[PDB]
Amino acid sequence: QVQLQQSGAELAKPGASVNLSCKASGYTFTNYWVHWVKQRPGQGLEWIGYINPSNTYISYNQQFKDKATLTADKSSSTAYMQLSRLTYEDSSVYYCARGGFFYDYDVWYFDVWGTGTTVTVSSAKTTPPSVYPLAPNSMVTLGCLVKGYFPEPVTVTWNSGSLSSGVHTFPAVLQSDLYTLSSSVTVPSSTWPSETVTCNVAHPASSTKVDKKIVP
Amino acid sequence: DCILERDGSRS
Amino acid sequence: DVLMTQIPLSLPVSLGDQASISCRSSQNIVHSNGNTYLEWYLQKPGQSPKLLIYKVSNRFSGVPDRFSGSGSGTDFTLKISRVEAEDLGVYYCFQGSHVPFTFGSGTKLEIKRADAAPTVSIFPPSSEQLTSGGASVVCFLNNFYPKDINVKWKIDGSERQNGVLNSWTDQDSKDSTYSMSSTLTLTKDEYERHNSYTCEATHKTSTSPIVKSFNR
Repeated sequence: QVQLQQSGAELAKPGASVNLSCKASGYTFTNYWVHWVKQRPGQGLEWIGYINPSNTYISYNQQFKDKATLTADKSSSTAYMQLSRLTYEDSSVYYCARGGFFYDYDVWYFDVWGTGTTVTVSSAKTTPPSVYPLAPNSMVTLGCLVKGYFPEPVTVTWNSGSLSSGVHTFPAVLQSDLYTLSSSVTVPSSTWPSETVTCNVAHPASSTKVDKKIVP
Repeated sequence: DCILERDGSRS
Repeated sequence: DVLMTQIPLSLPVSLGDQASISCRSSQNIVHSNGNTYLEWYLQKPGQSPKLLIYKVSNRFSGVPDRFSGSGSGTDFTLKISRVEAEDLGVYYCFQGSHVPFTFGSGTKLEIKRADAAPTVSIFPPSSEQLTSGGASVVCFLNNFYPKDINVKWKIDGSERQNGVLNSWTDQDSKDSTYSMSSTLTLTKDEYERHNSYTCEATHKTSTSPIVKSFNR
């Protein structure tokens, strides 16, 4: 059950700081390095640094030496990265990753990744989405419209992830300082509305989840 | 104790 | 720092063909413990990177036989035999031998396939949205190839460029198609004034546009 759990989103203001958490479970936290990696939207991957959680040894990319501060809490098996003096250029996805069991040199690699935290640096406040069902041949297409949220991201699943085939979730578009996206799902026409279809929308910045059943 | 670090330190 | 130069930046390949991706380090990447920590990662759309190859040529657990890594000194190569639709995404090389650890700029693998006409579906505003005083009309243009497509909206036979927002998916991991979402947003007031709403798509697959509509 090895995983690294990160919050979906952090909204923080320019000129402030933010603390990102990476909660380890299913393995001995103090036997493996935790690394942090920056990914700007549309762009590559940048290694920030790592921490040894057993003794708090830290290795930094000198580029981040005055931007990032790494810590680790043994009792809660949680690694943290503080980003200070936030600018708009710090807006990005940040991953933590498990990057090597200490005592086997052949397996120093990133085998387990956290799901990533989308950091948005902005002075605007959080706005949760409105979620609207899209209801209307061999097949039938249904959808959900996810309107008027800030900041990114939202994640959309259907029937709590059990309906994954025929799904298209589209990138959000920004209009009047708010995001809107949609998701479609296509199923056999015999199946709906007999076998219910629900879209599940998570907006991690507002800690909100919405489930909307699609009704004829 | 002593741990050989990924960056070549001994921690 | 060790610069990791990846060639190409994007690579289209037909299903079943071999793809080859190169990664050149600006200096040697043999770690002081004797290992060459050269990894290849694949990041699919919306996901964290995942390990494919480590120590230059070793396949990670669960990775198919068709992925192979080779090289030495400062030139490394990933070969993907018999490319499959599921292989889509951005491939990164990484050196874990000299701090600061560094990633290549990434190679986006794109799939060539047969032309496909879009499946078009139009949806009126939900009753829930109308209660809130807004009106969005949504049109999905799904599973088409190649990626270029045109959408136009008409209200009572008259084109409307204004108020339309468009979004394109990444290439689909199962059928290598593209999809597009188009949303026409109006005030409830303006929506109620008119009764006919039309979404039509122009694609290379046909000379005639595919047209979908409804009457309020």
